[PDB]
Order: sequence, then C-alpha cells, then structure tokens
Amino acid sequence: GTHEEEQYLFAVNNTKAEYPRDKTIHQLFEEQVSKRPNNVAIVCENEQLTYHELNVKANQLARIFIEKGIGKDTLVGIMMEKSIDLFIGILAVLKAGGAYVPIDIEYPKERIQYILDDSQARMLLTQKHLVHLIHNIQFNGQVEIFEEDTIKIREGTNLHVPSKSTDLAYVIYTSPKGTMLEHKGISNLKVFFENSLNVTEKDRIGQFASISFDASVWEMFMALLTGASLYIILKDTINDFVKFEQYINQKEITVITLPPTYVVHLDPERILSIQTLITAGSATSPSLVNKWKEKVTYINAYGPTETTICATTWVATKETIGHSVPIGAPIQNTQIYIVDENLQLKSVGEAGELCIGGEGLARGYWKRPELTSQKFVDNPFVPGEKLYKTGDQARWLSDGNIEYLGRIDNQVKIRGHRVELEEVESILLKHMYISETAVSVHKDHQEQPYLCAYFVSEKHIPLEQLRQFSSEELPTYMIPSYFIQLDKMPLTSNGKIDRKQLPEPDLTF
Ligand SMILES: Nc1ncnc2c1ncn2[C@@H]1O[C@H](COP(=O)(O)O)[C@@H](O)[C@H]1O
Ligand SMILES: N[C@@H](Cc1ccccc1)C(=O)O
Ligand SMILES: [Mg+2]
Repeated sequence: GTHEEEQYLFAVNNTKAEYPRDKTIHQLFEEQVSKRPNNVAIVCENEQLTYHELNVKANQLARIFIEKGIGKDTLVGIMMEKSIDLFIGILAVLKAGGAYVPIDIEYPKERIQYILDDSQARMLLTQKHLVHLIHNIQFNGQVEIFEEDTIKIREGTNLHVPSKSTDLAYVIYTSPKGTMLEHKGISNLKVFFENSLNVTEKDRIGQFASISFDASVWEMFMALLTGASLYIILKDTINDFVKFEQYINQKEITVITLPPTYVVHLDPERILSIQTLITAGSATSPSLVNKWKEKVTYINAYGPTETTICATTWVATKETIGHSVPIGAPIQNTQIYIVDENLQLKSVGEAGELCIGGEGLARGYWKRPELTSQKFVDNPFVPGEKLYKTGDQARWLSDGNIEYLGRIDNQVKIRGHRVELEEVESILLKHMYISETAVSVHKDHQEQPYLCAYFVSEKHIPLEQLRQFSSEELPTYMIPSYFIQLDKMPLTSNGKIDRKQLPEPDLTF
C-alpha cells in the first residue's frame, strides 16, 4: 500500500517558510523605520506621523514605562480614543518589554472591570478626558495619563530592553477568557503580509476594527511592519456607509479587512481605490464574493484569536464559486488537522473539528491553566508541540482547500435529526431577495426545540414563498418553523451576529 490519502493530509501542511522567528514586533517596526524613516506611518483626519516621528514618540513614552516598572510580560491596559496617540501607546508598551491589554472606550463599565480585574494590569494608560470612565471601577494600579509634553522631554532613540519573541505582546478577550499572544505570531504574519498579500510601502491600510478585536492588530502591523501607512477610520465615518465609501476613495485606501456583515452594505461600483478586500470574522457567501471578485482581489481569511488572528486564507479566482466559499489553506508556518473526538484524522471530505498547529499558537489563556490545557492540547502530529482545538467543524476539499461547516455548538438535534444552524443560514441566503440570514434554536411550551430564521430584505417577502423555497432547498427537519424579517441584523462590537438580540417568537395562540 502507498497510503496516498494520509500522505495528502500531510502534504497540505507543507507550509514552512523563513521568517524572523527571533525578532519582536517593535524590533521589526524599528527595522522598518530605519529603512524608510520618512515614509508616512499613520494618518488620522488632518494629522499624520512619519515612521521616524512615530518611532521617536513611542521610544520617549516607553522610557517612562520603564521607570514605572513596565517590563517582561507586564500587562498594561490601554483605554484611549481611536487616534494616533493610541498607537504610540501600544508601541511604547511593546518597546518597554511589556504586553498591552486593549480596552475599547465605547465599552460598558462591567467589561472594563472584568478586563482590569482578570488581567490584574499594574498600569492603565488612558487620556485626561476619559478618567471618569475609570471612577466606575476598583483599580489600584498606576493610572498613566497620556498627555505628554512629559514625553517630548525624553530621549527618542531605540531602547534596548532584553526582549524575546516568546514574550507576550498582547492579551485580547474572547467570549470571557483573555488570550495571551506572544511576539512570534506577528513576526510570522509580517512575512505573510509581504509574500502572500503582496503588501508594500505604497499601500494604505484602513484601520477599521475595534482595538479590542485582533483584527485591529492585523491592520496595525499590516501597515507598520511593511512600510505602508495606517489610516485610523473614526466611528462616525464607519456608522455611515456612504461616508465610509467616500473615505476609502478619498484617502485612496488600497487594502481593507472587513466583516462580511459590513461589506454586504457597501457598493463595489462605488469603491474605486481598494485593490485587496479581505473579509474575516464570519462566513462570507458565493453571492457576496461573486459581487466583488471582479473589482478587487477578494480574500477570505479565517482564524481564531488563539492562533494569532489568521490560520487560513482563500483567494477568489476567475473560476466557479460553489455552494460555499472555502476558508482556504493554512498560511505559512501553520498546520491544520481535521479530526474526530480523539484527535484521529478524518478522511478527506469527512467533517471533523478543525485543529490548528504552528507558529501562531497563543501561550494560552491568562490565569486559566485548566481551560488552557483543554484547548491547547499536546500535538500528536508534531510531537513536542501544542495543538489548538478551535471548536469549529470543517472538512478538507479535493483541491487542498478547507470548507468551514460552522461552530460545533451550533449543531442542534431537531426531531431526532442533526441540524447545523450555519447550513440553514447559507441555504436561505441563496434566495434572490435575501441579503442576510441568521437562524436560532428555541424551545416551545413543551420544551421541544424549533428553528427560527431571521432575514433582511429590501422588500417584504411573503412567508408563503419562504416556505415554498425552504421546501425545495432544505430537508423537512431543517425547514424553519418561523421566519422573521428584521430591518437590520443585530451585531456585536466585533461585527458578528448577536444571537441574544434576535427576537424569540411569542407562541401564545
Ligand atoms: N473567515 C471566516 N469564516 C467563517 N468563520 C470565521 C471566519 N473567520 C473567523 N470565523 C469565526 O470566528 C471565530 C473566531 O472568533 P474569536 O476568536 O472569538 O474572535 C472562528 O473560530 C470562526 O468560528
Ligand atoms: N481572528 C479574527 C478573524 C480574522 C482573521 C483574519 C483577519 C482579521 C480577523 C477572529 O477571531 O474572528
Ligand atoms: Mg476564538
């Protein structure tokens, strides 16, 4: 026997590539500043800094952090307005040898206290006008106010803090556990941005994502580690689709990463500067991709916070989009294994849990040893390493691409049959008038489960037609018992569907 299938399942993981494995994020930023110090690094409204200017200010502030005890693996909470100053702060924390815990200021008190209490950050960098948000928490550590003439008085050369790439860089909270990411994964991403995405200094990277979501880390360093510029898009521009479209074209943004939940509202014929559109965070669809692939280079990027943002990508080709948009193949220095409950490899085409190995793996969850040992298991494929169990269902396709099948949690039993919520969602989305869908499970008065489909459409779709369509497209046990048209989909801050905001039907008749 030749064991072809088994060999194929390993060949798909031949992704090794050279990258600065011993360098830190700030080291990489500094080496870019040195190459082109006078390149624009960051733009916000009518203000901007060159790589040199940004570097100097980060170095100055970092020297203040050093004296106040910020060092190896020290966590520094950051709570600042979306601005150039926010990014000076992030870089300053990294330069001081510490890690930052981003806290979005648009957040409620409760969340700021969990992050602060859980992370137990010894320092909180914020701004003068935001301190009232702080009077709603039991913080005891050093509260650093960011308005510095204080900073302009310090030396602006690169510091020489003994930092390793295995030191922590940032801690981002996911649905709530704080994920510890080291420098390594970003060092790897730098090379991916250059070699895979083809990002160069000529690019202008939009900064769309919330600072508390790793997509913002993705954008920030996509710009700052390649020599490109980063454009801080403000909330009021984002809250207005026509304003956002105008911003992109006026600022001549070339690369933007957006949630499919956002892109669905944009007109591709209005967008003119975008060269590369990356969607991530949730599933995109054949209809959406078909609508954009001829205008821009469309990339579907998949990955959990736990493996440093991105584990796989798929690029739309001139060719046929099928029933699903693949999440693609593992990026450089990343391995994917689709396995059963005991970590045994599934046959090609079989559904299993997507597990990730490689250079992007997080150190684990902050102060959660047991959950860490449960999710980051010993890698049976590359002994000596760890393997992250994503909780996602997926299957290997024929062509080396991975097909995402939904969260394992979203598998509900109805009438003794197995239903995956995401599958009902994607099928209903095929309807010519439906632009967005979401399916949820609820129990009726006899505690039995039933499906409820929520959809958005420009015009009112008669339920009779939704029922007929479902009858033709879905197995009986997968036909929603109720269809509910929403004016707009309720989203979380990260741009994902907020299931707990979808109205449950009143079964009282
Ligand atoms: N491109 C994608 N397609 C489908 N689902 C995605 C995609 N990218 C991310 N996700 C989902 O988002 C999860 C990561 O969420 P989090 O780590 O909580 O921010 C992944 O495990 C997926 O379930
Ligand atoms: N890491 C993001 C997904 C993502 C992938 C690629 C780029 C940006 C974001 C998440 O947890 O959902
Ligand atoms: Mg995750």
